[PDB]
Amino acid sequence: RRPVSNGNFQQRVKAGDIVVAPYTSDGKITVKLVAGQKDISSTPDYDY
Amino acid sequence: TLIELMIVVAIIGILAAIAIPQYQNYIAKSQVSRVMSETGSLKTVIETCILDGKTAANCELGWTNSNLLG
Repeated sequence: RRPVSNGNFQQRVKAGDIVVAPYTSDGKITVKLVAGQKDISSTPDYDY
Repeated sequence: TLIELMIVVAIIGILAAIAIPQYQNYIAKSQVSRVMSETGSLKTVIETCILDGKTAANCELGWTNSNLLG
């Protein structure tokens, strides 16, 4: 995160100041790599 | 005359009261022997499949819809 400590926020509120802050929440990034079941051959054949 | 009709009625009573042999046994023997051939004819395909090595679902039967529930 990048939380910005804004000093006496209440004081500047009394001053009537609009306030912004470059902020980040606790984000996350996940990568899953998933192997693939891939057919290649067959021979014993049966019907039912 | 009156005596003639009593003779006639007595004959009808005696005739229609004839003892009934148990026909129920003969039908069962016919039914059992008929199923005997129906089930016994499947021995050929069953024996061949077993010796061939096929599985239970791999053996095809020539069994058709039949009465007496097989």
